[PDB]
Amino acid sequence: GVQVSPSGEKITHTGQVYDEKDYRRVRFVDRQKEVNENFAIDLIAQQPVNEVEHRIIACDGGGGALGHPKVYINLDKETKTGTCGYCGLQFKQH
Amino acid sequence: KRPTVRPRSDVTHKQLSAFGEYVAEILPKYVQQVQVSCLDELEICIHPDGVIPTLTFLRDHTNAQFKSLADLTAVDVPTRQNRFEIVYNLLSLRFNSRIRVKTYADELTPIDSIVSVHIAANWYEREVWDMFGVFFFNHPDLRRILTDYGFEGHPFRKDFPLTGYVELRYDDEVKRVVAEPVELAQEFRKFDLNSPWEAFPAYRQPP
Amino acid sequence: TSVKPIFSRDLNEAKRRVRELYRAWYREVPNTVHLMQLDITVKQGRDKVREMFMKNAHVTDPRVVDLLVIKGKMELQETIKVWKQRTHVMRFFHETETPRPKDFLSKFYMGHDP
Amino acid sequence: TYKYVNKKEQESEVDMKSATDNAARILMWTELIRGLGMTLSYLFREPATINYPFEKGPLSPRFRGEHALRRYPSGEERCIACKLCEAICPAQAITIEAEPRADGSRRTTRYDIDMTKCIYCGFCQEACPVDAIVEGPNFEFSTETHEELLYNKEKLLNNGDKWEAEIAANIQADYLYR
Amino acid sequence: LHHAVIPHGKGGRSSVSGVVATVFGATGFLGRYVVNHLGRMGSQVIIPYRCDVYDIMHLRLMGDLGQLTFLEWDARDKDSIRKAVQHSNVVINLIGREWETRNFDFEDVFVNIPRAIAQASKEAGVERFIHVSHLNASMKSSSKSLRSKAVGEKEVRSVFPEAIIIRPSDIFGREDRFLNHFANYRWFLAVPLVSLGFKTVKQPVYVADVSKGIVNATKDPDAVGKTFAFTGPNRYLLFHLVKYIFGMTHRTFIPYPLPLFVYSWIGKLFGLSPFEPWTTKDKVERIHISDVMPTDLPGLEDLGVQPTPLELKSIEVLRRHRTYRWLSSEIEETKPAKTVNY
Amino acid sequence: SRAEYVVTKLDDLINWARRSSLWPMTFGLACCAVEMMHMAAPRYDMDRFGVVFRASPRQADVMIVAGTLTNKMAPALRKVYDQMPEPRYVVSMGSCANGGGYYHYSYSVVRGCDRIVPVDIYVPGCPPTAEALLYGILQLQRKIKREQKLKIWYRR
Amino acid sequence: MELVEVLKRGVQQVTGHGGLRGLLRVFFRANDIRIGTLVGEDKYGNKYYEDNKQFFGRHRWVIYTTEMNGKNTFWDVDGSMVPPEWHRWLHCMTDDPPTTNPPTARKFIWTNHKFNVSATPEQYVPYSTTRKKIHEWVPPSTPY
Ligand SMILES: NC(=O)C1=CN([C@@H]2O[C@H](COP(=O)(O)OP(=O)(O)OC[C@H]3O[C@@H](n4cnc5c(N)ncnc54)[C@H](OP(=O)(O)O)[C@@H]3O)[C@@H](O)[C@H]2O)C=CC1
Ligand code: SF4
Ligand code: SF4
Ligand code: SF4
Ligand SMILES: [Zn+2]
Repeated sequence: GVQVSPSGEKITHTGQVYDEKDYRRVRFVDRQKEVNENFAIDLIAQQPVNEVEHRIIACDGGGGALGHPKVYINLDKETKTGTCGYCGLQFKQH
Repeated sequence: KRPTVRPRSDVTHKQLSAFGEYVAEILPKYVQQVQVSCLDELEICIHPDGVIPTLTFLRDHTNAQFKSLADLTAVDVPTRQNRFEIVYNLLSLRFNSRIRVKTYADELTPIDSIVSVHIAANWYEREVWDMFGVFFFNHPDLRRILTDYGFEGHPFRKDFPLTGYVELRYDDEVKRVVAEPVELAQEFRKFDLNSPWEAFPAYRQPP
Repeated sequence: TSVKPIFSRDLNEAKRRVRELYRAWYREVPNTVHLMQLDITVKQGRDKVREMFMKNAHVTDPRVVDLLVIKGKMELQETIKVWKQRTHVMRFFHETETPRPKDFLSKFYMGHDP
Repeated sequence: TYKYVNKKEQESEVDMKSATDNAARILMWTELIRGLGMTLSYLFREPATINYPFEKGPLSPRFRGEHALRRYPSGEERCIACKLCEAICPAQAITIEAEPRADGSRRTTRYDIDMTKCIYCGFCQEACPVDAIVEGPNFEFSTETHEELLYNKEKLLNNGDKWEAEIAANIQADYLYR
Repeated sequence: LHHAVIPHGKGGRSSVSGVVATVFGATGFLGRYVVNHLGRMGSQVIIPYRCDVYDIMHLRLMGDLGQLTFLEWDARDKDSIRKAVQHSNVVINLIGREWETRNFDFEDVFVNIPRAIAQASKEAGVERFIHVSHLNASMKSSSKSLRSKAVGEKEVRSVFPEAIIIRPSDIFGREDRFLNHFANYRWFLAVPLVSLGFKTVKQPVYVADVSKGIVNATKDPDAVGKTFAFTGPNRYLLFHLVKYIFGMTHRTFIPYPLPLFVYSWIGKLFGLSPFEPWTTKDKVERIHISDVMPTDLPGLEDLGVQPTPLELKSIEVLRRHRTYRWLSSEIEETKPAKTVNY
Repeated sequence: SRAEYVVTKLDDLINWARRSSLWPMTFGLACCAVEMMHMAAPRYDMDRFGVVFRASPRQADVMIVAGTLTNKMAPALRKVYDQMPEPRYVVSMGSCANGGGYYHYSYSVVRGCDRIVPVDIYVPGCPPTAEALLYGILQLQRKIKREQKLKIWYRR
Repeated sequence: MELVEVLKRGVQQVTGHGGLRGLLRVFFRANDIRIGTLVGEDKYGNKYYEDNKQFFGRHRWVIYTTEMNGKNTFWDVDGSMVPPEWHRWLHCMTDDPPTTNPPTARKFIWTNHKFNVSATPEQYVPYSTTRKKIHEWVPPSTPY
């Protein structure tokens, strides 16, 4: 999910790139600007939205102590889908 | 019962408290505000002019054989007009007790040396001067011990910036190590961590 | 008012010490330049000694002057012996730092300094 | 209880045999030929040396080395810009400038660590409440220029798309102690 | 004016001065000092180099984190110049050698390369381009080096108008080839000279004064189409100059006459060495060429640098030529040379 | 055959002798030098790579700047670095020597030996493991393995 | 006697690598004629061996590849070539090689290990990751 700017430079997942006229591009001459190609916006969206039975569902990373602090989501909204604040997972009911 | 709270051996509080008074009325000309802390350690505050008589007494006296000078520190407190509060930690090896002796000073109020009494002071005695600018009388050598040969400063004073005023680098124009004013690449990040709540009500200061 | 003295009854007495310390430096510049191979000549070395004194010629507290003299003697002891090398002695001459300007317009052009 | 180390017990007891024992000792270097004997034994022992490139010395799962920003199994970054790994870092090596990610999540826009300032103390991995930053076993990342030790979020995620096969096993084998 | 280029700080390391510069002679003798004065302040100096990465090692000082970027290039091969002068604002061309090699003539080091740097900079879009020639760069000259630089100076300007042509005199410094040359004549029992050195006048200039001039040439709004001549003061007479070198270097002084035709052929012999030759036919003529007067050019004073006299900064370079029993002598015992306005 | 080919082999010969006889200097400042001894200890013997410690800078090829470099010591380190006959290399070891490390913000620490001597390889850590320094020494040996100093001489 | 036994073991090591050419490729390249059980191999070519008889530290070793990413590493062998799944085992952090206990697979873990790069191209070069903080003013493109 990496897109190249018009100057040929690679845009990172934070949206940064150096303009064609910026002198700081010199550091990449004869070298490369490493960018991580596994974006976070795209990968989290490709997950399926889980469906649960209760109106309040817990979320942790999955392993318990290896995850993130125990949080509780409210799933009364129907127009939107409740999102865990730490990990970007989503939950619905029905 | 209470595995967290430290055991309190109150016996050694009485012994120290008795000795502090004994020193108080056997050397009244200088002794000020003797005190004993929770942690059972005695603390005697001495007028600066009485450093030699108090330190000489506490070493030679039969009932107070404080022959080992543990260290000679200095606390900078800009709040009080007499900033530098010189501290002497002493040890006995006979009565197995530690006693602290404190005096005050100032950047224009030197203090009499102690190398005559405790030779251990000699190097500690310069360390204070090199770090705090507290001149000491009657010292033999008295030169900087820690800082570079060209610091026009006194690093441990609270008015001295942590990064200092000068940095060293190598220059080819002059082919020697040169000194230039400090320009940090990433400024030291002062974290305002103080909480706004009374952690300890036992130390409240009314207005 | 009512401040204890330190090696000085009055300013005039402490001025003698400063004049004693100056005679110790003026007699010493020609020995450091040779003992440690400095690139300066003795004539301009003595100028810097004098300059470092006029930097502190506006002081009038007897106690301060004595401390200045005490530090100067320590500065002299580290130079009488070669404890401080060519790197330290040539640090006073400031042969690398750009001469900071004084004109307000020059300051206005470069930097936000007052 | 003390113990005398160089104090003679009882003296003034020497006969011809005892006198000649000392003469033989001094006059034929007995206690110097005794020292040679120990070194000669050591020659006939297996050296402790190990071919470093080919066999590498032992380590432990808790080892603290190169840093790494982890991710959840789904792919989402663990770091949530809580910024208490730069609060405890006693070298001010970490810097964070997080802003909202435009999908609503709290994520970082800068996570640069200066490995020349870092002291590999491990406080940042025990402060993080999501295990976002860890310290893998990679102790061998020496460089030929100062600049490559100034890690940024892109490097720290690369170290973390690389050592997860190792980092996960290490955390999985010591998190109970933590 | 990109926001990055804008100057910042009090001036020094870890600062920004907006002087992104490509120095094409950094590995040399003058290049060391030019980079230093660029790196001492806040400047990102791009240093093209062809030498060993070891010979450029000493240049990794005098610049904060990432204020230096080292790139490889070959003078014959085009498209390595453009890759280096692309993002720069000022290009400082110091390329120059005092002898022919197997691959490079003087035409290929003083005329061709500056054209390639100049053409590759004008197209790239640099603002300034500072070029160095010699003061005696007249077309009607005797030295092969000086004449070639005369053409290169004209050819650089034609391709890249509004260039700054710097014309230093013989530059003296620590690792120079002027005071370190005459001082090295001791290895022969005497110091050959043409006409005992009379009828020849030198006006040496200190490197730091030159490098200060070059560094301030990429700041001052004027001096964008001017030609300078960094000569320095005190036009000595070559006999008096060399006699003074041996005055500081307490060795000897036995000058004797020598025709320039023999003293060139002997010099031509030393030019056959595969390594850096000690002398060459071209260096004989440069040492024996009177330096023109600076009257019709701005000079150092018109740019903000104070010329430094030779007597002040001569012991720094000539100390290593002294021997024990004379290593500790000072500037006082030298009876300095006599200036001549001839 | 081409004369260039012979040059490179001589270049590789001079480099090889400089790779397998890399003599450092017994110049451990503090607190990394303990792990510079372990590198010399039985487990990670440096005599394997023909690496022998010598006190005199005149007989030392590489300088392992291990430990915090302070202002008082800065003039001494540069002097010692100057004495080493060329070619010479510097191997900054540890955080205190690479940058300022734990004392980056102190008043009497030069923020990294790179400000005083030109460093060839940086070995991160605090202290670097004895292997980490050994990887640095080997990675320095591979630096000499590609010098190209005689190859460029033919091109000059 | 026992001398024949050890001289017999030496024959096993000198003649236990396929042939003479096999011995040469390891003697001058690893300085280690030992032979032990072949635990496994990487996709890059690294061969991992173990010999439980020998002492701790010398009971697990690698014989690296001759080529990893078009590098020609027959001689220039460096420690930063053991992939993560084996770096754990080779360093005596576990008893289970990844052949019997494979690492958990994820859709973002690197497939092709990259050795340490310090002077070769494809090098790390640090940069800031935040965007612009202050936006300047663009003037109108037509007079007044
Ligand atoms: N007395 C003096 O020193 C005078 C100097 N100048 C000018 O000063 C400039 C430099 O002076 P100085 O530095 O003392 O001379 P140097 O020979 O010391 O500088 C040489 C520089 O030019 C580079 N260079 C030379 N030939 C080539 C080439 N064919 N291809 C690529 N790069 C090349 C060298 O690279 P490498 O290091 O790889 O050779 C080195 O960087 C020159 O332009 C000279 O004309 C002017 C008047 C007199
Ligand atoms: S290991 Fe310690 S010093 Fe290094 S970044 Fe983490 S908290 Fe800071
Ligand atoms: S790495 Fe962990 S502790 Fe640091 S900012 Fe991210 S979530 Fe917080
Ligand atoms: S980097 Fe760490 S181990 Fe090395 S000297 Fe500094 S504090 Fe000690
Ligand atoms: Zn969650």
